[PDB]
Amino acid sequence: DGVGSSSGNWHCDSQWLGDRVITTSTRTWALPTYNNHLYKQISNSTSGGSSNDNAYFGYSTPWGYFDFNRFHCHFSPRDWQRLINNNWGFRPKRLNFKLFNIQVK
Amino acid sequence: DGVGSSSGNWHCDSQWLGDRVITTSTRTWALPTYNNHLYKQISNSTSGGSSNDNAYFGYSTPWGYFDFNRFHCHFSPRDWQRLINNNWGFRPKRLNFKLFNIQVKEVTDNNGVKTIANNLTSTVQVFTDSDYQLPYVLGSAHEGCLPPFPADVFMIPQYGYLTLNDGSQAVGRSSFYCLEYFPSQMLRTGNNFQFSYEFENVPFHSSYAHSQSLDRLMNPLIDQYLYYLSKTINGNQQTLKFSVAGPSNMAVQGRNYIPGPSYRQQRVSTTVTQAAASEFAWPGASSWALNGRNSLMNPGPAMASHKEGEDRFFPLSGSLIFGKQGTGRDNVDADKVMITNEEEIKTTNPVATESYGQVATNHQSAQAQAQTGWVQNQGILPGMVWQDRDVYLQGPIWAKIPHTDGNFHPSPLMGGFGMKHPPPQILIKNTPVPADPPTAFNKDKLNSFITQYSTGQVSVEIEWELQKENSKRWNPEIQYTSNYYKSNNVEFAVNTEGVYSEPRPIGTRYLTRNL
Amino acid sequence: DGVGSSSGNWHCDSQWLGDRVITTSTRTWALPTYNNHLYKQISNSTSGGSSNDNAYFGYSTPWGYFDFNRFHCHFSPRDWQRLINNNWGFRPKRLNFKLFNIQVK
Amino acid sequence: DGVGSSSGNWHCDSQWLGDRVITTSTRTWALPTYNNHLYKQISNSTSGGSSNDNAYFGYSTPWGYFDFNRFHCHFSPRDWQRLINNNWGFRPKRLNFKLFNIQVKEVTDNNGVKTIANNLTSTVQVFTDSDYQLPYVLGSAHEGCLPPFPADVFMIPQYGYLTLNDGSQAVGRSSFYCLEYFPSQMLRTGNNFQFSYEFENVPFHSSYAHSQSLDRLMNPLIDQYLYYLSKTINGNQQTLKFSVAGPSNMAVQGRNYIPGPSYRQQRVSTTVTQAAASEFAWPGASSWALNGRNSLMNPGPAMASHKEGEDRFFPLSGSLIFGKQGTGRDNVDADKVMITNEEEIKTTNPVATESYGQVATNHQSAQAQAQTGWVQNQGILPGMVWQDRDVYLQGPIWAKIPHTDGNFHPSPLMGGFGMKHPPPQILIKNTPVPADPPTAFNKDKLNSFITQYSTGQVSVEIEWELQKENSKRWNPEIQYTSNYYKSNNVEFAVNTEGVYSEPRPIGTRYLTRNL
Repeated sequence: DGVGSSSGNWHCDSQWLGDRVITTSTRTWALPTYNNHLYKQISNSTSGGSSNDNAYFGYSTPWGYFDFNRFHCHFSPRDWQRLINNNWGFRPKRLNFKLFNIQVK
Repeated sequence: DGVGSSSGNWHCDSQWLGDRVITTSTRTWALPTYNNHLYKQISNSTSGGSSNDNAYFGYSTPWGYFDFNRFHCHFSPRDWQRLINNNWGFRPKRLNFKLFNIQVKEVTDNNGVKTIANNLTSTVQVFTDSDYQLPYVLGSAHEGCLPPFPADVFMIPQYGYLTLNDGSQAVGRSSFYCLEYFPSQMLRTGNNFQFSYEFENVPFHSSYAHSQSLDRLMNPLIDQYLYYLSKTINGNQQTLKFSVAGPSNMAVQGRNYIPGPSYRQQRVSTTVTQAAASEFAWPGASSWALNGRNSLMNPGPAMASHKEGEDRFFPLSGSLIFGKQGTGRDNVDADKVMITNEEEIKTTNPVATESYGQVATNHQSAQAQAQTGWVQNQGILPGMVWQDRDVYLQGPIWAKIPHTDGNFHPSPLMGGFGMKHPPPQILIKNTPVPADPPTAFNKDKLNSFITQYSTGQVSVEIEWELQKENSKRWNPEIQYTSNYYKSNNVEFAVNTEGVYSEPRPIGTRYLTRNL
Repeated sequence: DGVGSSSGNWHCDSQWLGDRVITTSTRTWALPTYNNHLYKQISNSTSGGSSNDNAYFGYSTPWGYFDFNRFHCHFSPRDWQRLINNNWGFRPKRLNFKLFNIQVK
Repeated sequence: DGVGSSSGNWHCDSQWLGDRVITTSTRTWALPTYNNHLYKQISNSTSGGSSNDNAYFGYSTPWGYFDFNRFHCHFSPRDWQRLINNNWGFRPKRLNFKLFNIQVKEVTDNNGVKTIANNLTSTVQVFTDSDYQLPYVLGSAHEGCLPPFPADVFMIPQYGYLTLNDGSQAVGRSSFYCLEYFPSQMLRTGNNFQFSYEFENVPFHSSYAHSQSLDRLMNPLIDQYLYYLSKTINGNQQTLKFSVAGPSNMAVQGRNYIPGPSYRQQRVSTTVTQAAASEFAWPGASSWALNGRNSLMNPGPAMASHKEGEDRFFPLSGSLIFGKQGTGRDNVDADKVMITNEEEIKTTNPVATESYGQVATNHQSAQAQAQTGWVQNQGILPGMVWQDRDVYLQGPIWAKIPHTDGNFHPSPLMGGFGMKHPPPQILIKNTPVPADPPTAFNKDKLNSFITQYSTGQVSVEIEWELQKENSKRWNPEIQYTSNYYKSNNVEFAVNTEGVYSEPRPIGTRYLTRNL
């Protein structure tokens, strides 16, 4: 939209329906410049590794990534307690993801 | 909207309709960063407290909150004078609240010099506790409300709350609340926030003083058809004598209703050149105990401050005490504070510094003389009538009724309107803006942030319902009025240094009506 | 109905809906003859009482009565645990009562 | 209905349609009072158990239950012979169950003599665990099923269950179930009970024996286009030689599929006049451990009982052992039991008393000779094929698949059809009838009851789907047949004392099909 208008609101809550629970979590993030905008070949030689079992070859990218693959990223301790004390099972169904209020310094 | 467009106008006025008055007030606020964006556990150990009665456990939040729970936040002195001189009662009806003209600033310090600049992309978060899921701190007479003078710029108070405590420690039942676990609107400089609230039905506040006393409701010209025991001994043979209760002996007449409850307070005199037996401020105070902790009975049940002609006396903790402009925080003299009094309710309520009455304590006989005992505290009895504590221009407006199984007459003891669902808490916080992070990933939470604060305007509009007076009284009533006599400054105005002051507390009970 | 036909079934279960829980309990009872079909005046004199504070006067009837004024008559321990761990409050709404399979010996 | 009207008829017949056979069986049952109407906590301490491996904790209920989880409860020997000689497979489809002609009796003892009379007003309670909320005990080969002979009257077994145990003690996770906490129908002498059940989709049972072996699926006339290492040394220089795998060397030919898993069992011989090193029944048995308790691997994975011509050998616990009619409970001779064998699956499954194979255990070199090790237990590998354990006329029909996150090929190891939702447990109990209570109220539960038992008829109808054989085999098949040679008694008939006996276990695998 514009410089002076927020592009999203803070949504962080849990909604408990009959057979469904909807968890929403919002966090503030910071993203630096990685590898000074470069791709770099990496290996156990570059990191000083010696053992065969820990040898590797790969690349480090200037990109970051968002990870929310831990349960506490979505469930508060009270919500987790409710889930574990009141249900025989659970599974994820669908996902909604948002990035907003971008600020570059 | 945009950076260069205002998101709201300055609305500050009072509109007087027939049975309604609408008050609108706008103020400029400043919001700093609290606790450096952190939640902190607090207790009497962290503050150095030692006494059991003052022990606590709680949390301090990085959020601020808006408070307008004082009458002078909405009524000018002239509007208050009109309300109290022309109405028998009033009550809030509905609320409109607005936040606009958000301005977020960044502060940079190089060496002993700070530079302030706009941060147009930063946001401020605001939400209302409409479901009352957070501890309610607006029910206490805390500072930080909107200033009575519209030109004053005020600082938003920091939000904190207390939970169950055992000394300086917590228990398993103690609750921790994260305010980021609530949906909140994020506002840049172009955005605004607003919501509407409807007050639940409350009784009209008694802005009148009774023109009759509870013990003088009879016809002063006609005898009763009831008899009272007038004599027991003939001059130790028992000779019962009965007489008609009439105008000559009003004290013994039968009555249908009795004065309200009491909880006696120690009597303190403001007269200079007086001696005291010892330090009795805490030792001589009336108090109630909860889970082994003693809390001062303050202000306690609504009782008459003093008997007729005894204005020099006030209950030790039974009256609201306001501080004059510029008064210090600790150990100020009596002339630096304003002691309110409730003498208007002496017609129905017992005197705070006197016993409720006398009750028989034995069975009289030829061998034992009749004995009576003083009633220092008297609970509710059928047939009791009483008046609640008066409200003041600088006093509180409402309070949240605690969510309990039972309560009786939940009018706030400090004065005002008790509501199960009062105006919701409005919480505001500056969104943290991290400084430059390291170029290598670190899993720890960021602790380096850009120094920021925010400012803007806040508007609150409240519609009040009025109860007009229909008195048939012939002689003129008592009215609140300014004194014409010359003075260096105008009351309820600014000084030569621009300091606004409220020289006296103003009640609401000047008009009269029958009992 | 008849001698050889049951007049009711054994219903004992708890049904948990969203905002409501329905408890059903069935018990087997035995009813003897009380006071040999007579009404009898009773008092602390008949029972040998002496203290003023415990003096009384009344009547004993040949009738029995059904009482289910205790929570465990309707809630199993597990149902009680669910109720107390998952709800801020509860109250009774309506009642259904049945007597059946009468057998006189 | 009424006292003098039957609530059902005797239905016992088998109907053979084209692809379906419907079996109906009716039996007369007797139900006593169990535990004197009480629930009782039971454990190895109450029964005097000492070993850790046999420790348990559970409850015994006053309820009985109906069990028809054996094939002879539905199939007569002639019907079983038809099924096994004319079909390549079968599976249950749907179920019909009926209880009728309820008769409740009261027993009174005066002095050494008991009198039995009808109690027309008493009730019997029946319900089905359709939601599978109770522990499932029908998945174990327990006694108490409907008798194979329709004329036999049987006693309803008492229902009991086990929960988590630590020695003879329970833990917090242990569960206690009250069967009166379930809705149940109450039946007088005029009432009847019935319900229908649909079997979930299950694979057809393999009622055939393979006419080919897994290692002999190639063309015996044509060479493969693949080579194998035929020689390593030239007569210690390494000289690799390769040869075509053909009919002359079938053992080294490449194959696409391999025999199924194995869990080796100790080999025991039934031949008389044999010596044993020591008592190896428990010490030499294969077993699996769970939470520190050792349980016998019985019958374990489906494996061939013995190699060709070695019928005298049987796995220590890898085969179902049935008892002959009149056989005792403890320490009976071999001639008093019937040892089943699974020789038909030797074409795809490994021998129970032999290693699965040999695997290399080192790297051969000029200094180290190639080494191999025996594989006593082999898990599932890709390309494996196997046959499940055969079912028998007197063997179990189905079992409940345990409610777990994962399972592999949940065919019951004792034979039959594995189902997540098997036929529900049918529980029955006599309603307690209190004796004369005291004329003065006593709050204790009544412990004096009229001695009662109940009897009636039970009918179960099961529809079975058939898989017909479409073989092109020219020579006649092997068929189950009775022996014409004269004998004192007819097999599968009654003796001179009216005792019905099953002289041998009957499998299902007589017809053949290619692999």
